[PDB]
Amino acid sequence: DARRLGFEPISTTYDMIPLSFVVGWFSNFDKYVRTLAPLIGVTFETGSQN
Amino acid sequence: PMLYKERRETLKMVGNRLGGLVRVAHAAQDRDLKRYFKARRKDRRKVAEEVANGHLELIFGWLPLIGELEGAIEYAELPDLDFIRCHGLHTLVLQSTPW
Amino acid sequence: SKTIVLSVGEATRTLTEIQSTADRQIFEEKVGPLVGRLRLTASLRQNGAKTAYRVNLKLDQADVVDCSTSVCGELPKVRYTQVWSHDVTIVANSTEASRKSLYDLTKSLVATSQVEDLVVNLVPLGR
Amino acid sequence: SKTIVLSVGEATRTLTEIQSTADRQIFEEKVGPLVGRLRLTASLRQNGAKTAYRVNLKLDQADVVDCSTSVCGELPKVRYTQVWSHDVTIVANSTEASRKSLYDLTKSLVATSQVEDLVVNLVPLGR
Amino acid sequence: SKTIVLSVGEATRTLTEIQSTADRQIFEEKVGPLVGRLRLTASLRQNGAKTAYRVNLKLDQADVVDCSTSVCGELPKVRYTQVWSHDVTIVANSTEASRKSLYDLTKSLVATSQVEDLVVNLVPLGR
Amino acid sequence: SKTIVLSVGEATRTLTEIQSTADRQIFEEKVGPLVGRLRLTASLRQNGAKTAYRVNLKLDQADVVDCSTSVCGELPKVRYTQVWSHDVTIVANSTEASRKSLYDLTKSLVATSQVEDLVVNLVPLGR
Amino acid sequence: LEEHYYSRKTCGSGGGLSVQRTGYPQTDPPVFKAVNSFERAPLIVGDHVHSLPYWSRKITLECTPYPFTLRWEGGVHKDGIPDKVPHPSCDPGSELVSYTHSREVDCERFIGPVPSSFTDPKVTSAQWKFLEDMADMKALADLNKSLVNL
Amino acid sequence: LSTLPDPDVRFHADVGLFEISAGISLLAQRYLKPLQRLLKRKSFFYGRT
Amino acid sequence: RRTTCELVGCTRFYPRTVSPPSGWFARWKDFPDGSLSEVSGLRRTDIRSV
RNA sequence: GGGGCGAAAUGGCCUAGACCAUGCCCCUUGGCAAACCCAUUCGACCGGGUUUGGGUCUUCUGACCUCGUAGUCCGCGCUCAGCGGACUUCGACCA
Repeated sequence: DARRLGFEPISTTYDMIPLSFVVGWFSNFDKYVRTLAPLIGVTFETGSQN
Repeated sequence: PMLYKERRETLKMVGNRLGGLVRVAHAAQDRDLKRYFKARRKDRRKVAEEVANGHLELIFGWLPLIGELEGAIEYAELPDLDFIRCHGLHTLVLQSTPW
Repeated sequence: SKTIVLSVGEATRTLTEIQSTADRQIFEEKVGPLVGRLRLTASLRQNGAKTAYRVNLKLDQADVVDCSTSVCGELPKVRYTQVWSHDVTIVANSTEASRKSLYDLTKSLVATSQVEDLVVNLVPLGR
Repeated sequence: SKTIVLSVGEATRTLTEIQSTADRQIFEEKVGPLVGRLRLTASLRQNGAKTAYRVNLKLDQADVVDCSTSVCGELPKVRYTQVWSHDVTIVANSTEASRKSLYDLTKSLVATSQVEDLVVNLVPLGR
Repeated sequence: SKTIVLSVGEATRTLTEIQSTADRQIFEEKVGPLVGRLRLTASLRQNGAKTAYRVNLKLDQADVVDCSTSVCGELPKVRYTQVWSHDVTIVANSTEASRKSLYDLTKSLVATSQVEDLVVNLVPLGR
Repeated sequence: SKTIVLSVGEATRTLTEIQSTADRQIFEEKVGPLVGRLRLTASLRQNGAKTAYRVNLKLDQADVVDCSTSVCGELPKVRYTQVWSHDVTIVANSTEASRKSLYDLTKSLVATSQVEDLVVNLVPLGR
Repeated sequence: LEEHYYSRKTCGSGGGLSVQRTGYPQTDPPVFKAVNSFERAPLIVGDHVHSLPYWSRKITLECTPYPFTLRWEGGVHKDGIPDKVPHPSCDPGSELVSYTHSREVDCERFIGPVPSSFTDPKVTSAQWKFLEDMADMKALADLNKSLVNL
Repeated sequence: LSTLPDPDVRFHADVGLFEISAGISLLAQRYLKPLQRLLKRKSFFYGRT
Repeated sequence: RRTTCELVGCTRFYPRTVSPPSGWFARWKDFPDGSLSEVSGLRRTDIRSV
């Protein structure tokens, strides 16, 4: 996923609960591992026969 | 799987630091608050701000480490690798004669 | 590989096999940008105790947008995503004539003008 | 896909690869009804600490019956099932001549008339 | 190795690379006596956190004297030493036109007659 | 690179430059096995306050042994190591004729039969 | 270091037992790197009640010593011999080697390296400002409390 | 040899990536759930002060 | 002013599953089981102003 | 049990300072992935036990498969296999 911890510094008033971002980082990191998925690829380069 | 060892390491084995953030939070910024619940209304006019200013400063101090961790996250998705090789041979006896 | 030619009326689109596997066949259309294009997922399996079968066919196509023509910096970004899956549960010991009649009925219902209106004008099917 | 031609004496049967996978190769015979036909399962693996290998070969064939020729209504139903599995435990660092001799001995024991009698007349092998 | 030809007006001098190294390039002029001749030190590096760069160019030339033409016995002895170092601090993300204009301005200031008078007659630059 | 041809009498050996550096030049002979062969280390520097110079020349050659011809398993293993270093301390302001005479005397002392006997029979030089 | 007993029972020609004790020095990694230092700016003025701007940095590391010993034994296998204790008793015809060992450990050496987080932390300007303001507020409040007994 | 025909490469996939999941899940049950439980009550506010 | 940094740890022993022989026999006798040692430490950096 | 702390929540002391009370921070380690065995509707049913799990040659030193980790020159060419390849090191049931 292209989210992985929103980051983005921001500050407001009367709507910012101090400990609201703490759980957010961990939740985003947890949801990021579930989306991870490898994707290997191979192609022929060169060869020869003797 | 041995080709992803270092990547998994730098992905999560170092990410435990992020988990260490919530530890200090749960330990101090919500457990030590047992004093606010016992004070009379005459002290809530001050304790609320006393706690809010202390938590906002901690969040601000947290912010840069989150940036470093995010920068480290991008280091794991760099398409870099090498090449694998193999070889195969076979023989077939043709003829033979004594001497 | 495997090429599929689709006629839209005035042009011909070509889909190429990408991920050749038994339990999951992934066809991808090759026109220009590979990301956010036409993809098709096909799957075939069994069920229960070797009674019938199960066929799944999904077709996805996500639109893309770009601002490099006017704005001086914007990578091609996907917008919405459309999912159109299917489900075929046909038993082996059936009837060829019945299967052909069912396929003809499905083709007629697809080619009819009622489903087109239901798709475009979002009007419930009932003419 | 992958085709295998088997000669029975007067006709030739064709088996087609259906489930192409490394740890499990499933070949199916294509003649008529796909359900209740000839199937072959092949598997190859290692063992212990990179010492030897393990090869498994199973061949199944279930007979079918049908009553639509006389009775009004009866779908093709399977009757019995036969299972003939194998087990090959040959180490890598062996001998080509010894392996060839073992294969020739196995072929001779298969083509001999004693195993045929043991299979047909159910008489214990001992001639 | 690496040769550099310098035109003084009527003769051509040749400087040869002697100490080929990345962080320190030492060019020496080959005419006669190697000790007390023309030497050039070049260095290239970075700075801070990958921001700009740093280039250093020094040119030294020590005069020599000898008395073997008249006096019985005197080895070639160096007299004075001249040091002319440089310092180039140009950032990477700059402008090619601006760099070319700066180089042209530096070349004009070097080729002007004011710096020559400042060097020779030791008169402060101000014409 | 840089090739050096040495004539032993009936065959010609070729040494190739490997580690091209100013303060350390490493030449290695290319014949067969690169490990345990002929190597030459050359170094040139100054001394004190730009008075004289210092040249160092070392020549090493370690013999190798192998048992794969008879014994069924032994990698090429080095035996002994020989070190023959040099030290040249010649001032710049000297004399070309004196240097040529010294080089001729050194060449004569090397080509004489006394040093050969001292090397072979280990007899002290004194004929 | 380790001390072992090689009690081997002889064949039927006697059936005794030879202890044969031998010592074996053993290697181990280096001991924990203890640390203990102290520093302070040069004395400016003798007066300490008022004192002058100074600094002090102390670093200490230590691991409590604790030795312990392990041991184990074992012997060869025979055909249905019911006496395979540390020293086999009976003797059918062949010999039994057996063995008993006991090695000691210095726990001060089997400890990984000190983590890199053991460094001085960084404090920003707003941190110091807020910590100073709250401390001054608490001091002024404590002062106000004292003036209640006028 | 050039232009090799279509290859038949087989990759098992399913690398040891599920291991790191057991760490975040285990640690999440020790400090995150208690934190969410405590924050559910008396969620403090903030003002211009 | 002042800045501190603590550190604490423990130690335990856990023998392998068993000491398998080739064709012999072996057993385990007496292991620590309980706690072993401990590690501590504390840094400090204080600067005083009038 | 073994430790830590006076920090951090407050109370004695409370220019300052260093100690105290409740009081708060950790360990009770953990995981193997495979193959086989029971009584029976005389296997469907969960649960248990045994053999293996980087591996051999003299797994004594030391090497022969494999990789992992680093440092060093590196080819811009010589070799039948060719190739991109060289030398030195530490580790190798898993967190």
